[PDB]
Amino acid sequence: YVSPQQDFSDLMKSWKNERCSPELLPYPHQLMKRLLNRISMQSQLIENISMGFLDMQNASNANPPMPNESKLPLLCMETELERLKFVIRSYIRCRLSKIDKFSLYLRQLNEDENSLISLTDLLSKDEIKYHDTHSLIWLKLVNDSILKYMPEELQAINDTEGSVNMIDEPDWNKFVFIHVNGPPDGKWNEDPLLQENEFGKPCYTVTIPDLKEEVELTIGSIYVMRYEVIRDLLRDDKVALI
Amino acid sequence: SLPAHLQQTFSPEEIQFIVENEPIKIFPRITTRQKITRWQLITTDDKALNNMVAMRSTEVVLWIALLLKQQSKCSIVAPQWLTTKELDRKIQYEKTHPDRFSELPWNWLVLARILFNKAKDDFHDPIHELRGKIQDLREIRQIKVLKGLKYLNESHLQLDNLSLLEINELRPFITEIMDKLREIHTASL
Amino acid sequence: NGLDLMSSITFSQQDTNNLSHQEQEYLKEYCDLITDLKSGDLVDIDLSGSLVPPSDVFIDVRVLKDAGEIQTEYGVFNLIKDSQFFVRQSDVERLIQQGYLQKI
Amino acid sequence: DDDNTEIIKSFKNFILEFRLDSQFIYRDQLRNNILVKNYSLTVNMEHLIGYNEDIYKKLSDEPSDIIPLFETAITQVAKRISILNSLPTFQLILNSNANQIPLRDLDSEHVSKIVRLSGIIISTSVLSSRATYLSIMCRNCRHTTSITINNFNVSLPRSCLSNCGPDPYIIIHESSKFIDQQFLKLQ
Amino acid sequence: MYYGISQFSEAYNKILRNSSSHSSCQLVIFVSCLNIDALCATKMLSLLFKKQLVQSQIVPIFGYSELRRHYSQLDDNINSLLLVGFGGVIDLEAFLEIDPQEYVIDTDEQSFRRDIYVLDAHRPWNLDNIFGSQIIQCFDDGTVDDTLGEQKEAYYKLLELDRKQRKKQIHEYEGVLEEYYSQGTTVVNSISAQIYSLLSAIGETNLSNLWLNILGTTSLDIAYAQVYNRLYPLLQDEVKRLTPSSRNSVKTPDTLTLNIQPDYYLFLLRHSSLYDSFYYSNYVNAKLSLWNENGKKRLHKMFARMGIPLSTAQETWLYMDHSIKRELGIIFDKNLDRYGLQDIIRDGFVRTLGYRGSISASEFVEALTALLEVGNNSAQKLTNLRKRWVSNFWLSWDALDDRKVELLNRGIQLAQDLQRAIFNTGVAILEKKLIKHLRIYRLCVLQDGPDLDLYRNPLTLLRLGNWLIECCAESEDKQLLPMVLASIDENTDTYLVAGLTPRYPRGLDTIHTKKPILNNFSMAFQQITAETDAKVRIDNFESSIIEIRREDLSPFLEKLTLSGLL
Ligand SMILES: [Zn+2]
Repeated sequence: YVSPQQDFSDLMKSWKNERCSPELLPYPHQLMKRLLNRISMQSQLIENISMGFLDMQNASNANPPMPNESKLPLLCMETELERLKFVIRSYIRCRLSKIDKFSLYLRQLNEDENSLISLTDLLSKDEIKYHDTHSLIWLKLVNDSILKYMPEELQAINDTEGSVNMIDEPDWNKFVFIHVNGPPDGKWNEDPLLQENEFGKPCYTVTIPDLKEEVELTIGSIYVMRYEVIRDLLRDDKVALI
Repeated sequence: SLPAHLQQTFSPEEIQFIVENEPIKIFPRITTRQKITRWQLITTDDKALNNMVAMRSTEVVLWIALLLKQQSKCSIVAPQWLTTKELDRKIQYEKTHPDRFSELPWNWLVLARILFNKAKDDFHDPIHELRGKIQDLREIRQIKVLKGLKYLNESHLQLDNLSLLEINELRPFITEIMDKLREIHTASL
Repeated sequence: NGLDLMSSITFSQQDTNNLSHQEQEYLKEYCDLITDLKSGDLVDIDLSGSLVPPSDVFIDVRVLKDAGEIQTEYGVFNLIKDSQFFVRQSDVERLIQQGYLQKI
Repeated sequence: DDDNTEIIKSFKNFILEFRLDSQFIYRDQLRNNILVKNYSLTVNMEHLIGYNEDIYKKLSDEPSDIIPLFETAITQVAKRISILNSLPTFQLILNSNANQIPLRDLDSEHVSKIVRLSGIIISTSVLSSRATYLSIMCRNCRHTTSITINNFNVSLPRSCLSNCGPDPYIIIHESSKFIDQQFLKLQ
Repeated sequence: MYYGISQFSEAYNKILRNSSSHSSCQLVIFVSCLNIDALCATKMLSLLFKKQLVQSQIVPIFGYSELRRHYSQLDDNINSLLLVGFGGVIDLEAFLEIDPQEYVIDTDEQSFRRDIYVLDAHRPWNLDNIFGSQIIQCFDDGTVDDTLGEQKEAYYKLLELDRKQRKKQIHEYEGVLEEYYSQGTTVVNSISAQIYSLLSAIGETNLSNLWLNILGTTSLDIAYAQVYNRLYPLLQDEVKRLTPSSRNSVKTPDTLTLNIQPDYYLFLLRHSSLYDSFYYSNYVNAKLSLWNENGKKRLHKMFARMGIPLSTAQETWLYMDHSIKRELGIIFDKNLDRYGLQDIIRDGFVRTLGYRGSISASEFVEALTALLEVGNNSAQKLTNLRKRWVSNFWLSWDALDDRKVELLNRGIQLAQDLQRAIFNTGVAILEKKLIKHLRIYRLCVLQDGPDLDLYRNPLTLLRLGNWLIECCAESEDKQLLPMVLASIDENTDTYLVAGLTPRYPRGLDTIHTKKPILNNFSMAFQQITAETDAKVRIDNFESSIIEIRREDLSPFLEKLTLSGLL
């Protein structure tokens, strides 16, 4: 770590994985904190130079900031901050929409005792407040509008035993485009999953049980593949959603 | 995010953003070497930008290069693949092998359009010839994509060297067709 | 851009009487939820901002509706109708979103 | 044949090198037409005048002779931009903005010249068949032969190719290709 | 001598120092609408400032009242003001209530809080602005250094001079001061030429700037031929300077071509037929009197003699016979002399872009003027009309960009329709003898008829006046009386009245050539308005156009008859 370029690379890869994935990916808690702190300090910095340039100007009708080696640096600061803010905004709003889509599923996950998935890790605190408030508001709306005139036998908005399941869950077999990066950093011999093939670079192997077949993914090729069989590789950064 | 589709596919402008987030080479027309205000960037390394000398080759990110060429303080050198010779080699490779895609960079269309729009003077070859060669390549790639679309199934596909824009313009059709085929197959089990 | 929608100034997209009373209530609490989101940890980022990437530093804009002088950070814009401006994109995003400016 | 080749080349370069702003319109129209199985092309005469006046002058004075050359140029370009072949000869459709001539002002001065006029349709006939590719055999030596015809106004040879009679040849109707002809009446 | 021709550079540097900033906009340009030279100069300035990244605002204003109202709302953050197309004639400091001592923020002369630049070509200058003010600064082109030699001495020495010699001298110098005034107004130069001089001094000349300069200069041909004849050789030289190279191998879709080819005094030749070009021409109509049957018969005889069939001369220019088009020059040269139309042959500038088609400067300026004219309880009625006139400015502005060619075609069609309407009204005016020949001037009042709603715009009335003056100039009657043209608007119940100066024949010799006939209607209108409580509105930038209520027209004109100076 301790590299501002890698923070931006990680944010971009997280955003790209977020847009194309069906599920609700875990929240990178530390990266967001570091980026927000960096933005907070940087805005203060540009504000400081702006104030310093403004105050001296009015004092004794001095010349403005001399144009050479002056305007372009500060303009670059502003545009860079603008781009970074846009990227984070798009990431946050996309994940908020995905939270909206899967409210009942997340509630059922949180209510289950024997579930390793917990909302304290998968959901940010502000996202927790959003989920709780939106669920209550929607429940109030539906209860006032429709559900009050219904028999006590069926008055639940979540019914897993009815004719049609009322709790929607993510599609675990959606087809996605992936690119095979290989090892996240290097040391191709270190990775145990890598296995060499004939007259070619080492390729990963996966199995499709419903089809009952073995599929080999060669490094440097783009594939259209099921999402479930590639979850571990994406979690370990071996593959990247395009 | 939510409005105007955007749920599961990128817009062309976002693809352009990703393309402009990539390095490029330039010839500075100004000297900002430290004496014997500074850039201090937070997402890109500023070592090259701080240490600049005129009439020497350096590399920076693309959008800074466009911002500099908006003024008169830069001159972007087009990549070596943007030449008539290197394009004619790829056209021949494309003709000879009718079952594989040629090895072009994953941003060739977007980079070509951006460079033709912004840095028109920097090219050495006449620009109309290159513009014709790009169309000549695109048509053949479209023919190969049309032939390859026939082999759709429920298991997996491989598109080894397809470009980013070509993948983006074809994703919604391909994904949905294979998804429907997969549901039909799964139902019968 | 958040805001209270029908109580305050609205973009005239929707009439009051189309929505049901419960829908009108729901909209109010949803807007309040957006509001107290925007004051959360993500103060610096405008969660209700534009969703098209920035790729043009300086743009040409044209005024659609007449108005008075408006102060902006380090300057002033005079909104005389049928006049053209050449200014940075960041300053006029708000005014374009609210229909006082045209083009980009 | 030493002028027809250059004419076809000029037409193919017109199709492949015409550009306005940043799009080859006539190259894109062909590909879009081929996808929906439309074997034709529409050309505006103003673009042709702008590209090169000699090409327009060649067409304006000898239409029945020049038009088939553009017809074959189109289908030569199509097989290049579509195929790496059941593509028939394409059709050329023209648009003009010249002055309209009344029907009663048409006379012996306007023979073999392209004109533009307006009127009222009063009757439409039924579709008829015209041959384009004819398979031919001789009555005595019995060998195969072929003939290609364009509808821009031919007969079977009045001889024999290899005693046979004066003009002995019959049409093998199977393996022959035909198109659609219609007659209309104006007023 | 505030800013000479050579000095034009340093003023620019001042605008680069005070105004340029990446965090504020401090430059405002007020441009006179209903004017082509100002529009072209504003386009050039906008492109220049865009290259150097200087934030700017362009505000089109219609009259002096609009300028006065807009100046108050303007803040003190705006350090630079640019007044294009106006401001030279009037006293700006008195008009805008500018206090010199109030504007000093940089105490020391006085650097002053705000700088106002005037870029105008309407003489005579105001002596106060030229010689006595420091906040107001003007872009002079050499009028003061030569013409105003004694005026500077009189002004400064009368200011400083303020026992019998004193009384004698003060009177015989105020006499010279009043002699400077009481003179008519003309135009002696073009704004676009001065902006191009600035470009050449800085060093940013290209083909687009040259095209805009040519467009700005061409618009003065109809009213001020002398300025065009003065400025033409320099345009020819600059065209040859900026030619790309020799031996252009092939025509590619990206070539641009600016060529000096022979053209003719014909209305929209390349976008209409030949018969239409000869029919709707001011010069041909003046020389042949086409409004009646004899002129049409003479034109038919001419076309028959020249060898062009009447059927072929009515075809579109693109689809016209190639052989006739090739030999048009010889046919013109050998036949035009018999009918007195040998003056229709000239040289101009033609611009071509790829496989698109050729356009001449004259056709371009007519398309722009057509876009200006038509496009898109009485005080509100006038306000809406003025607002629409302001709105048309952006429609004309958009047509100068190469991407928007459909708007140029629309302008061409509008120009054709407008010229047809002008011809139709002119024949009615000429056949019924509506022109009344008074001793001092010639009156023409249009009270009844169709399509009087086209003449509520000053440009259309100027079109009709140019038609009538051209028709009268070639008349055998020898006189130089000014003309008055009045048009009624029923909705407002007001006459719009314009005074027009006489013009010499186009082909007449240069012995009479001088500074052209001076327009004296402004002083007469002001003199009549001051003395009587007439309900007149003098608020347009052009001082020769007024709006008078219906009831006051007949008495007011009578006073004008006794006013004099006409
Ligand atoms: Zn035989």
